[PDB]
Amino acid sequence: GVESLNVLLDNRSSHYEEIIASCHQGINNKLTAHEVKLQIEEEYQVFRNRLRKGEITGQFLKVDKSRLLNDFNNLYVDEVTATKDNIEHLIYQFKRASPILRFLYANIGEGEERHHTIKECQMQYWRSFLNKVKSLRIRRKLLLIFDALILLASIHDQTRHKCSKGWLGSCFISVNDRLVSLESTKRDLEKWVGRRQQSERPPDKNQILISMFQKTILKATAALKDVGISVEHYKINMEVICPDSYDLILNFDVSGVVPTISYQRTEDEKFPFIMGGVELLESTDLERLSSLSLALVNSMKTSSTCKEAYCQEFLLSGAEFQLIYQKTGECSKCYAINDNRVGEICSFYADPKRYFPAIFSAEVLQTTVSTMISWVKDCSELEEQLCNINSLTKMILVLILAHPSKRSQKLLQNLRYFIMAYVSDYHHKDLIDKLREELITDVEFLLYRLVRALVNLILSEDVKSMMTNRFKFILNISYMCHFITKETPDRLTDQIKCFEKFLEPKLEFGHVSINPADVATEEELDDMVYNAKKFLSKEGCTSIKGPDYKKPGVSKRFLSLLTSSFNNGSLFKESEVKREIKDPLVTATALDLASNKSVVVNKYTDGSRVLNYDFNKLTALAVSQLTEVFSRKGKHLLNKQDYDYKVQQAMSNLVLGPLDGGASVYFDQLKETVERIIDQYNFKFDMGRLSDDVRISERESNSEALSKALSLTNCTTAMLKNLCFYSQESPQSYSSTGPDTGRLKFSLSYKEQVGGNRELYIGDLRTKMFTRLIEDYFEALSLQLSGSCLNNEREFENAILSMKLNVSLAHVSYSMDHSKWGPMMCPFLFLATLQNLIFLSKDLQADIKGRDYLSTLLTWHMHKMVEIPFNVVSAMMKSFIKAQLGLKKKTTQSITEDFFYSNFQIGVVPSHVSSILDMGQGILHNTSDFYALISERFINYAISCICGGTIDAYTSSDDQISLFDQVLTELMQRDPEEFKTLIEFHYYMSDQLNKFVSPKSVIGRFVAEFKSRFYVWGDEVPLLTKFVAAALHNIKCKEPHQLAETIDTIIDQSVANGVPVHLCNLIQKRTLSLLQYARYPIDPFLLNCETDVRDWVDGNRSYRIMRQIERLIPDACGRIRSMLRKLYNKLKTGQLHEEFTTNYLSSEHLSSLSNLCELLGVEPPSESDLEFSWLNLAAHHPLRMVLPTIVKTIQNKLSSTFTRGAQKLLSEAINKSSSIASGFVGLCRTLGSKCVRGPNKESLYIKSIQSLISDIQGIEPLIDSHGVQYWRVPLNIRDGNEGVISYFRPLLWDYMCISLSTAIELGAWVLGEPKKVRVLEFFKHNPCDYFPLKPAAIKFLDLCVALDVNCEALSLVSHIVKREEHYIVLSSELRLSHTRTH
Ligand SMILES: [Mg+2]
Ligand SMILES: [Zn+2]
Repeated sequence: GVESLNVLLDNRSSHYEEIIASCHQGINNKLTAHEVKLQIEEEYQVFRNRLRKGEITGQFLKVDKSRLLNDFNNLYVDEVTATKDNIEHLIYQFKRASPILRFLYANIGEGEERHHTIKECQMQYWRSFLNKVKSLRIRRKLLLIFDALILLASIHDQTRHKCSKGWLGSCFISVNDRLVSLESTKRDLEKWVGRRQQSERPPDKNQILISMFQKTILKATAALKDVGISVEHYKINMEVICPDSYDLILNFDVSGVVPTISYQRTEDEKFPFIMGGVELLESTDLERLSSLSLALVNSMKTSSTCKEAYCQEFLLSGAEFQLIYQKTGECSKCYAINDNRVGEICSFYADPKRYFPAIFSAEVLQTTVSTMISWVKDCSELEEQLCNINSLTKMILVLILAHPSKRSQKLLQNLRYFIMAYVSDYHHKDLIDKLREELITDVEFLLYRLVRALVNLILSEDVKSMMTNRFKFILNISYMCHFITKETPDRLTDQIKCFEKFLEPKLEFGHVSINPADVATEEELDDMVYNAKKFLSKEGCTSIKGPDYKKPGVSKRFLSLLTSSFNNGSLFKESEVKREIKDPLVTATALDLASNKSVVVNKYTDGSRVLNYDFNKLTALAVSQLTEVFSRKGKHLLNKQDYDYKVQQAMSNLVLGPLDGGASVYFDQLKETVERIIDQYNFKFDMGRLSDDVRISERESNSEALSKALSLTNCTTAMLKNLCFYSQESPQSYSSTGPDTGRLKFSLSYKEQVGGNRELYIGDLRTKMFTRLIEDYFEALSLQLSGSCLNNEREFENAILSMKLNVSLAHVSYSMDHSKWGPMMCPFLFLATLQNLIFLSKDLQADIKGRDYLSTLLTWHMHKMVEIPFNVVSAMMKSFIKAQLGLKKKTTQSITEDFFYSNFQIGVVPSHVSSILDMGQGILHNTSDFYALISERFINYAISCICGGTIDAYTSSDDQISLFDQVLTELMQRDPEEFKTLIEFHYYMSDQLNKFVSPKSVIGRFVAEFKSRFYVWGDEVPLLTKFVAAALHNIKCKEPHQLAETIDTIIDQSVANGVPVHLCNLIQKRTLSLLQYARYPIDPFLLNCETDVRDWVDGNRSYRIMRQIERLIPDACGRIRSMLRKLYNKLKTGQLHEEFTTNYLSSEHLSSLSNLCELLGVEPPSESDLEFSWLNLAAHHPLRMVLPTIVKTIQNKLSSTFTRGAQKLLSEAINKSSSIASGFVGLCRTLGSKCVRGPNKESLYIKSIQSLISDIQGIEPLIDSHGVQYWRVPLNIRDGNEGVISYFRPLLWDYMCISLSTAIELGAWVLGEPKKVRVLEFFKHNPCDYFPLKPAAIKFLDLCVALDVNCEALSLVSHIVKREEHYIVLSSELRLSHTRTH
């Protein structure tokens, strides 16, 4: 599917050949393998001679540790002036930085009063009951009758044991976590009952209240009994309605501290309690932080619904505090902390999200800090000052967790580059200027001081004993950056930076074409030709001035040298000379485009498509938005006599209509546009219509776009060609710019990355099909050769082996990195390189045809159009319109803003941007990889033919590791002035080919780093912090059986790198505790929290559940565990194979199990062993997460090769249907609403099933220590009551079938005997030692296929369609493991 372009009518008259002539004029790609050496030698000679005198700059220095340390110490001396800070002062001032940090260390607490808090009175029960009633459907009447009952309950329960919990001053929380007063409600009730009494005018003032209360109670009970849930299980005392109720309310008195939140800075400088009394050694502050973070996260449940107040209670070591806020939704707001004994402890302005990683993780952090400290305790010279390290690490962790910012991420992230350059031999001089950020708040400077004090302590100039544990310590500290987030604080603020990045390098080159208009103008062609000519006019090392680094452009001489060298077979190894280069022209599916991405749809008002924005509508929208944002803010904080208010009021009086020494002309001419707009169509028109009209290219999802495109064809195959060249809407002829359907179009977006933010170009569908052809072509042609690791898997292992071998012999390594790889490449370079290669085959015609098709495709991509986001245009228009008659801000005028202004004050406004110096970021990956491979091979060959050494390369897109040989390493130690100039020539000659080296490169003899894989001599570097941070906040709003396997895979992957097993057990326990908060009945299938090391390296997922089940009921699986051995012995040989498949697989379960046990001459299981059962919800239909799967997956994988099957799959995917904390809130809310499917048709609850089980007095629950519920039921109740026993499932049958399947899928050591060995002696061990290990590696196939459908609790075949190769584990964790005989 490469030569299908011959179906269209060619039209390539005049524009096409000029570019070819420009790119093929002076490229002498015919040199031999003997002339290039002369040019290379002469270039080397002239470069060295010019460098010796000093007309060229080096950009490479020799490492000196003292200067590096001093420069790091003196890195921020403009606001933080100091020389050395004492640890005691840092500790003293750390506990008093911010209210959040001051609250976690105060001396708070109270005896028996805190013991009463372990009890719940008759006040919260009524609150929960009324919340449940209000959840269903049954207006001030309801609120009054609902918040009076809880008041009555509190009054009743305040005269029995003298306790008042759930109060604040004179306020009480009633229904929606609200805060309501006392007197106002009393008088409202009095007036409402007075109106009732007036309407009734024998009845008394105490009878109407009880009558209405009982009228509501019966309706509530009927409503709860209608669905199927009981009412008497809530434990509510109905006697709270006293006979004398009306007079009870009106004679109540109470006294307390009146609460009030603050909004300024000077109101939080008064602290009631002691400012600090907690030591860092214990884990007291972590529990408080966890509770506060949970309270903050829970603050998003509130719906829309004096004025308002919302509250959330939380306990702390007996005490009870309340977090109060005054605005709903999910965004930045004001929070205050209150108590009932004092008032307004503190107040802050935190954000509800970005607070997930600390919810129930209070012992994982302590353990990881302990295991990080345990890495350096064996240093003789670092014995005295050991507690300071622990304290500093604790402060760093607590500070990063308590104040999640974005500029604190870039500070801990850059320490890795410094520590990599510390143990190296050479480094770029522009390295210090790269480790510098812009800090604003007073907290980040404290973090910088803390990390500086820690680095100056760990890396002093008098300790050289280990020199390996400190490296791991610093590198793992630098990886705490992953603990915060990967989201973005704002949206508009981070959308202008991307546009400025996109437009910055394209303006200096002086080539910015704004509006192509889809019919190219003569000036556009002339400018494109001139820029193409200019792009190939780079000179260097042979001129009057010399080279000019860091500029876009390519030299003709080096391009000719590269092409000639490639065409002579001089860049090939000894294995490629045994064959001939193949052309993939003659040697795919379209459903791939249905992936989980986005797409853009066009819009036509006529035969043509709109491409330009309107001017008057944009002005009207800008004025409307300014008035909208003004109406509230400028009405309060603007002086009436001020000019700004006087002019903004006039501006507001232009659209709504409910001293001019400034811009009189502008204000006089702006009236007409608004008047015409309002005449042409509480505003005076429709905002929605205007917003829809101004938008030109709305977005749309991916699946339905493909479905609607496919639903108008007549081909019975799902191929790429059938959707593009054959349709009712297909191009007829194609021209120089593009097909008659129009030129290509893209749109801009940003990714979500830790640190910076990458670009993203998202195109339409036609471009999506067009790109894949070139993508696949270049991918195959690069796969022909060896050297690329972008998609390969084995060469990555080969590179790892090479790195290990190089490090083992102390050879020199070079870790590289290229900058601006995306926004400064060009498709013209690819076209010019393609037009000079010789894919030698004995067929000229096919080569010419393929080259022509590739050339025209590259030309099509050369004339692409790029869209400008709507929000950026709106913001720029607001800035222009406001700062033309007003004087509001006018602070900074960036060079990227005058570009909008100059075009604004000419008439039409910018719509698109087109140019030549931009390559699609993440679009043409394979072409760039292939070019990089060729260029690196040529550079290595040149360096080889200059000096007497050889160099390797493992380039992958933009990354590189280079491994020098022995000769270069020996040369580096005896002639530094030669090695340095060789490096200089390498840098210059790499720059000459449009490849720029970043200042973060390393030339080291101690560590190698390729794709974030550090290697040293002997030891290994486990990124424990990265894995822990990734595993912490990695849950979504899925069904609770997919999260278990999602976390299990992550833990299995992380175990194989060096993480101990106790951390994994704690993480799994935290996950189970998080699930328990949602009140989900745990089954013995989710997770196992007692795994040893053999359960991760030898056993698979199915073995851990087997081990967990083997512990719940012992002495009952032993009988089965020998019948299974006999069955395996008689089945592997081929004895029976008949009745087990049909007479024992599809029948009654218990009877068949007993018969199977009896048949093999083995004692049948005891009668009191089949009584064990477990509850399995959704045993009939799957749960409703939104408000046989094996055969269906096989169908979706095979029948989707045609049109109808693919369409059905797309329809089902469409009919399937923000944050991480929002996902948790959604999971908590959804799991508990209905989440139940009935037998025939209905929706039920979870509480109803529990009530039904509690009703029958024959079922007994059993709980494990961590908590896994499993039931015991008698055989006599096996049937007769089938209403609820349907959901239960037996235990021994599933255990047997899963054990048999696991024995089939692995060896036979599983059915041995578990004899946990622990009689081994003791040893003072070291936490730094590792041992590589390997895994434990027809009728059986269809046997497993048939067995898969019966025991439907897991999906074993799902895990098949990766498998880890080697496992690296400690030595002390490898001994104490279970052992089993064959
Ligand atoms: Mg790298
Ligand atoms: Zn009480």
